[PDB]
Amino acid sequence: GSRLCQVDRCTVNLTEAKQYYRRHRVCEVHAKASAATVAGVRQRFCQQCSRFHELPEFDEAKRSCR
Amino acid sequence: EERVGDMRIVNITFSDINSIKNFQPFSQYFDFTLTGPRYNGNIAQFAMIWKIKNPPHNLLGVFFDNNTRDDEDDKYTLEELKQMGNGAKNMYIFWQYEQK
Amino acid sequence: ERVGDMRIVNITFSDINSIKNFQPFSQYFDFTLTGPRYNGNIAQFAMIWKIKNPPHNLLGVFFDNNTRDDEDDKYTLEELKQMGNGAKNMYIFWQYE
Ligand SMILES: [Zn+2]
Ligand SMILES: [Zn+2]
Repeated sequence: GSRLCQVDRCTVNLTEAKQYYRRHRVCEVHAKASAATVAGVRQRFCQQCSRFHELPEFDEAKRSCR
Repeated sequence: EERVGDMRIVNITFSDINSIKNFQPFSQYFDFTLTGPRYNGNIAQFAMIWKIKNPPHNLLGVFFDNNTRDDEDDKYTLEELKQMGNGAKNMYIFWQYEQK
Repeated sequence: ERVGDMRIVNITFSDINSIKNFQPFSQYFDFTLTGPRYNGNIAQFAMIWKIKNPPHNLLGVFFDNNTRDDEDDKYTLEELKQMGNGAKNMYIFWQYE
């Protein structure tokens, strides 16, 4: 939904969160999670792009894409 | 305190936090709804959200102009943050002026 | 950062416009002048004397007390630091980057 975290199983409402999280449609926990299922596939929130990529776009133990 | 390798440390002084709101292009990285000085873990608008640990009482914020770093509240002091440029070429440190 | 009893205080600003909301330094600047100036005495708008061969990004010098020679294109920043003449603080105003 428009006001919610974009992780498929997450319903956290972000209308009261910091603008950074509401802008990018992700709750704080899933922004830092090693992996979450987003749009049906395993993804990780890229610190550098502020958006999820699929896991193969990250090197080992990295929070931003290469 | 002045340079950490390739990263320049830039101390900029303001009358108060409201005067930063006129400072382009950096004002868009602040989150002016928040209390206490923050640093950014990345480059996005409103990305300076992480509470600096035990800050100097006149520190207003820290902006790293590139790259990424660990992003947590009340965990990193200003001196620790000066080691966390992680590739940033500039670390801008915003201060409120006080008269001695 | 010290010349005897004079503290030398370097302050770096976003731009010259940021100084205009700075009490007490705004009223000692003369914003009609261009190029960095220093004051020969304490009075409103007294920062009028041209600093000689000023460095890049220098915006002005304010001595917070006493008097000194007052003249254009004569005293470098370095010599001004010897010219406090009893001033307790010499504020040196810089533009960032
Ligand atoms: Zn979530
Ligand atoms: Zn990325």
